[PDB]
Amino acid sequence: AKKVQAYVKLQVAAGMANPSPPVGPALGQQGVNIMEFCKAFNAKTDSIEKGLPIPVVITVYADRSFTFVTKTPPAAVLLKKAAGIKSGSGKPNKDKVGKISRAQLQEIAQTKAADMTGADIEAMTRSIEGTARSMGLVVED
Amino acid sequence: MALNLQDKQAIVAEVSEVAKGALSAVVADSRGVTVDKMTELRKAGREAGVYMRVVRNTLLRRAVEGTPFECLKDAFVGPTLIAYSMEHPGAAARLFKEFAKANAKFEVKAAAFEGELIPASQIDRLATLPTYEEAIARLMATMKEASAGKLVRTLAAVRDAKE
Amino acid sequence: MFTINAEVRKEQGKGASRRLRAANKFPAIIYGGKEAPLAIELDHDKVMNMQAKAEFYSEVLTIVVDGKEIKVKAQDVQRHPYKPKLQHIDFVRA
Amino acid sequence: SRVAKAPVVVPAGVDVKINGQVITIKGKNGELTRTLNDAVEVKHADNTLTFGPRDGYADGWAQAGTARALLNSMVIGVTEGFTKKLQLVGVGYRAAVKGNVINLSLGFSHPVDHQLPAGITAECPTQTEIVLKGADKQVIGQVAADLRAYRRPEPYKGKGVRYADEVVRTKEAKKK
Amino acid sequence: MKVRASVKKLCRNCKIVKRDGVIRVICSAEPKHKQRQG
RNA sequence: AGCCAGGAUGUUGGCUUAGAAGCAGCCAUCAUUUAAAGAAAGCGUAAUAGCUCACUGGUCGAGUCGGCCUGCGCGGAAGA
Ligand SMILES: [Mg+2]
Ligand SMILES: [Mg+2]
Ligand SMILES: [Mg+2]
Ligand SMILES: [Mg+2]
Ligand SMILES: [Mg+2]
Ligand SMILES: [Mg+2]
Ligand SMILES: [Mg+2]
Ligand SMILES: [Mg+2]
Ligand SMILES: [Mg+2]
Ligand SMILES: [Mg+2]
Ligand SMILES: [Mg+2]
Ligand SMILES: [Mg+2]
Repeated sequence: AKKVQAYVKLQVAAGMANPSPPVGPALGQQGVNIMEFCKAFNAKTDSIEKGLPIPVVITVYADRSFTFVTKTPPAAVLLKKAAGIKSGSGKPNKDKVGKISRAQLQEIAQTKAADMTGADIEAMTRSIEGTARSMGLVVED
Repeated sequence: MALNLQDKQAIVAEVSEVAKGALSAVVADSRGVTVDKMTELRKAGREAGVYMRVVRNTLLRRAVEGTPFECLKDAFVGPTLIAYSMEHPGAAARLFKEFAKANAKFEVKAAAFEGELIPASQIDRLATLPTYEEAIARLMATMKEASAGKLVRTLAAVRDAKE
Repeated sequence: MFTINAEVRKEQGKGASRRLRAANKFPAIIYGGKEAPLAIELDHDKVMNMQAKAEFYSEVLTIVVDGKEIKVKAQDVQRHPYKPKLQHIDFVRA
Repeated sequence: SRVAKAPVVVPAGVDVKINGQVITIKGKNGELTRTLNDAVEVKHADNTLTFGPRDGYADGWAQAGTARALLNSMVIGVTEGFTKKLQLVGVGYRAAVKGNVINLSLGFSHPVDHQLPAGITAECPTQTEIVLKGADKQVIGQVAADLRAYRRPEPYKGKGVRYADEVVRTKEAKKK
Repeated sequence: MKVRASVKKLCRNCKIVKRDGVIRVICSAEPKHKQRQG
C-alpha cells in the first residue's frame, strides 16, 4: 500500500454493469475509458453474480487503461434483497419501521473476511450492526 | 484525561505488560503514520491479534517511575521518543520481526532497536525466538549429518578435483 | 469547616454600616437563645467565598469573637440589589 | 522575561565590543554591525551576553528581550549570515543583477533597476529567482520587501514577486 | 476594511492588535475581517 | 505556547436523493482500528478531492488559563 494516486467509486448495481445514463461521462474521466469499463469488471462480476453494488479502486498511471482491485460491497444495500424494503431510511426514527435480529446479518458479516478492522471475529459483529440501523431498524439480538 | 490517578493506571497496566509480558520492544517513532497502527494491527488479523499492545507512553515519568515491576537498565532505555511494545499471550518470537522488517521498510525510525526486557539489557537485535515452530530448521539443521555434510565435502572433490 | 472570625461592632447605623462595606467589611447580627443579641462585622471577600458553597446554608457555622467561638446558623442574608456582594447577614444562636 | 532571561553565547570568533551602551559585533563575514540599547543593561563576561532590565524602567524586560533577540541575530548575523529568496511568477517577468543593482522586468513599460544597499548582495541563479544574502537581518528583510513590492502577487493567477514562504490564496472570478 | 465602532474577532485566525492609538483586528485567513476604529 | 508527528476502518451510511462518496440537503451520531481520529472543523470540488483542524504522542522545562471584586486610562468623537 501507498496512499493516493487514482481511485473513485460511483455506481448503482452489478445487475446492470457499465451503465450510460446513470453515470456515463461521469463513471471515469482521468484515464478511464467509458467503453473499457465492461471488460475487466464483468470478467469477475458475471463470474459470481450481478445485483449488489460494487465500488473499487482506480489505480491509474499512464499506461493506457486502468487497474481496479475489487473487494467487498456496501453492507447497507443488503437490506433490499436480504432484510426487507426496496428502500432504506425514508422514515428513520419516528416509528419502528424495520427490525432485524442477532440471527440475521451473521453470514453477512462472515463474508467480509478480508474487509474487517477487528481480528476478533466477535468484535467485527457490532460494526455491521449499525449498518442495519442507519434507517431505523431495531435489533432483536 | 485525569491526574495522578490516571497516571499510575496507564503505568501499572502498561508495566504489568512488562511483568506478565512475554516480550518487549522499544521503537522511537518519528513521523509515525496511522498506517503504522494499520500494520501491527494488520499483522494482528491473520497472525496476531489483541495479544499485543503498543501505547506510545514515553510519558517516561510514567512508564518508568512505574516499572517497580523490576525493569532496571531501562533508564538507559528511556532516551528520546519511544513506543513501548509489550507481549502478553503467544510466543515472544514473531512480534520482534514485525518491527524489524517494518522500520527497515522505512516505516519510521526503529530507535536502532535499543533492545528491551525479557533477557534484560541493551541494543543488538538478535533472532532467538522467531526461529521457533519452524523446527524444520532443525530438520535442515541436522544437515543430514552423515549425508548432506558428506555430499558437500566427501563429495565435492570430483566436481572440483580434476584440475 | 465554616469558621468565620469577626469583631464586636463599636458603631451602628447606616452611617457606620456604609463605612463597613466601604472598607471591604460588612455588618452582621447574632440573636437567639437567652443570650442578648450581638453587633458583628465580617470580612467581605472572605465570607463572600463561604456563601457560594451551597453548604453554607445547611450546615452549622462557627463564629470567632475576640476569640470566643459562638457557632450559629445562617438565618438571613441581604444581597446587593445589583452586584455580587453581601449587604448584611442574620445569624441565629443554634 | 524569558527570551530576555536567556543566554546568547558569543561563538568563538565574534569580537563583542561593549562600549557603554553601544555593542559592536564582528566575525567571519559581515561588516561588523553595531546597535544601541536603552532601559536594558547588557553584560558580557564568560562566553555569553546577559540581558536584564534596570530599576526605574517599566520598559524593562520588554526592552531587554528585544535586546537579546537583536543582539542574538547580530552574532548569527556575522556568523552564518542571512537568508532570502524570492521567485518571479508570470510570463515575461525575470530578474538580472549585473553588479550590485538588480534589473527587473515586470510587465511595465520600462525596466526597474533596483540598487542593493550596503552590506547585502544578491544573485539570480535563475531568470526568476532572487537570492539575497546579508548580515543585517533587518535589512535583507527590507530589500526583499522592497523588491517584491514592484509587483506584489495578484490573487487571481499568482503573477508577481513571491517569496517562497508565500501562501498565495488565489480565487475564482465572479460567476459569469 | 471595516471601520465599525465594535471590532470583534470573527474567525479563529483573527488577531486583535493595537497599532498606534488604534485597536485593529488582523485576520490571516479572511481579509474581510480586517478592521480599524475599535 | 510553539516546533516534530499523526487524524483511519465498518462507512462511498442510507436517505424527499437528476449525481451526494463527512460539510445547500433529510434523519441518524452508533461500533470498531489503536496512544489519539469527529459519518465530524475549513478551503472549495464534474464527483473523487489534494491539503489542513478538535483530540493523542514528542521536543522544551516553569508556570499557565479565564471569570469575579475593585482604581486609572483607549476607541466610539465631523462644521463652517
Ligand atoms: Mg501524558
Ligand atoms: Mg442611637
Ligand atoms: Mg447619612
Ligand atoms: Mg500610520
Ligand atoms: Mg504543548
Ligand atoms: Mg499538525
Ligand atoms: Mg458526495
Ligand atoms: Mg449526506
Ligand atoms: Mg461535499
Ligand atoms: Mg489512550
Ligand atoms: Mg492542542
Ligand atoms: Mg474608567
